[PDB]
Amino acid sequence: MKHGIYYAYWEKQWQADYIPYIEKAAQLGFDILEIAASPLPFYSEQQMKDIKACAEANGITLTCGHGPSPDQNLASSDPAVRAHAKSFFTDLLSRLEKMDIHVIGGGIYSYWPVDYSMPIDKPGDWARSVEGVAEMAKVAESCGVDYCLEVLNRFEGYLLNTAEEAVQFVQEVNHPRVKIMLDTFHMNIEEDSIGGAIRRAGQHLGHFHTGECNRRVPGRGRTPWREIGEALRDIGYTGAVVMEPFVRMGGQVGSDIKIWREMNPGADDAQLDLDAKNAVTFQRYMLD
Amino acid sequence: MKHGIYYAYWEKQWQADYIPYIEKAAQLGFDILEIAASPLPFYSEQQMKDIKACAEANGITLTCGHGPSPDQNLASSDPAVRAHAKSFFTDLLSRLEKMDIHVIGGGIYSYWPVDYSMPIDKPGDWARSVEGVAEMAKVAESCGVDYCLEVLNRFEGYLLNTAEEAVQFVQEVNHPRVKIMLDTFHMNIEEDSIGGAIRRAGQHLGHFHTGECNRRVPGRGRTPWREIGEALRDIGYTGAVVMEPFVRMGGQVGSDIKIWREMNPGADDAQLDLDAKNAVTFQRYMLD
Ligand SMILES: [Mn+2]
Ligand SMILES: [Mn+2]
Repeated sequence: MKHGIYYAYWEKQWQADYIPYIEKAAQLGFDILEIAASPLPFYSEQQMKDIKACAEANGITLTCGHGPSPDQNLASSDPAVRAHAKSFFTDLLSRLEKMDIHVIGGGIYSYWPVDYSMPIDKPGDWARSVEGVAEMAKVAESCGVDYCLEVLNRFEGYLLNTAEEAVQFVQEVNHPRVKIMLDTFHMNIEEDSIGGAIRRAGQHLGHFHTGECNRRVPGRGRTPWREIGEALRDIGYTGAVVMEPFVRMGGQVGSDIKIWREMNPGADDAQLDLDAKNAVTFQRYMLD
Repeated sequence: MKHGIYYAYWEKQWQADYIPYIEKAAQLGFDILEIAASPLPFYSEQQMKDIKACAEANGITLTCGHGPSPDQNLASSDPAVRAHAKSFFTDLLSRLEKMDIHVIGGGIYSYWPVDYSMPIDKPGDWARSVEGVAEMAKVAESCGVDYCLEVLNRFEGYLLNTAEEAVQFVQEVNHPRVKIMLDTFHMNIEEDSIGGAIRRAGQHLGHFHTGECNRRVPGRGRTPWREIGEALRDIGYTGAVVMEPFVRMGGQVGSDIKIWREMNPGADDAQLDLDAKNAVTFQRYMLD
């Protein structure tokens, strides 16, 4: 396995130039830096080659996370949205190829954050989501990207909340590029069993997020790390393990992640960096 | 400790005729039925006497849960709302006294389910909330009612997410009727330590909700029951332990709780009964 970290660990806003964070992951000992997809549609052809070059220069592979906008909801009962959602993802995946990224994961069968001020039709949206993700699988294949559907706690998604639901979903999609993505934070809320969830996913497992129950760095929480590493080894998982910690109050990040308390009472960015350095040292040692 | 179940386990709305559930809780071995507050402002004087007499005839103790509407937000920056909230809780506490109910618990320092569309002002709402709760504490004292502030995960509340926060809040209030209420579902997300959260609440712990990580009945998940029974006994907790399992989709319970799958596929109410009877047997065994 390769071990990574989401960039938003350092940001207070959902937006940054990624090159500084590629360098930062290298100095702190990561193999992967995971980036958000939102700026990629607005990159120059040269801008994509800038980032691909710097990534390769540092020995770091890039992964991609994305929480779709409401305008990007492949499940929507509005035809015009489903058509645009397909527009966005088709263009996104080709730019992922140009940047030489082979993994995209998130609520990319729905939209994040969900708006529950609306009536929910899960069977209707489910069917539409499967059809639309099936179409996007063809594109993902042509660009060489694994299209990993993230299982989410009930407060952030409604279609895929358990690994069991994810299996039935990707089986109906029925395309090798559509894989399951699991997240220890989301798993900690919905799953009957953590090791059991990982084993249900099995060969369908294409991506893995790590984090503690309250989203601290791995090792500062009650996440069953020993059980997790046993289950990933049982299913021969060789993919990426990307820690997605959120410990900083304030900004749209602190507000979209619902951080309403300081998680590290007055600590400099040098404390966070060592916190990450220590966390990925612990992660490798628990899961490898 | 006395052991209870929330009525809404069997019900899809935040209210119902409670008298059959009094009798059902008795039949299934429970000491307590917890009931929703929403219909009680509309009960006749004879109704209140009838349900008090029914609970006594069945050896059932009644507790009350409430998630306040936006018009009952004691932290509100609108003085008209704060005033209606205080009128609402004053009248409710009197009706609880008429019904021989001595516990109210929930997000009764805020409103539930918090819409996060508005900009959240935590330092300001906190200060407003403490003031309103301290004023309700005096009403609580006169009606013989413990006012228990439920600590909630970030997705459902923002003022009180950890027991450490609840301690600071209730010490600011400084009134023995304003107590902390913990819940295994919400602790499972936010707390660094389950046992450490309980020991931290300590003498301030006034009410306790149980439920598995995904809100199954106790014993059908990963809740650290042994660690919880140890910490409750270490701190000398002698209040109620009320399980609040949510296993069915639909109505406003499904919607406020975000129940997006049927937890026990095709389970009749006789099955949910057996599950509750087995769960409270387990709960007494683990916690007493
Ligand atoms: Mn994630
Ligand atoms: Mn509760």
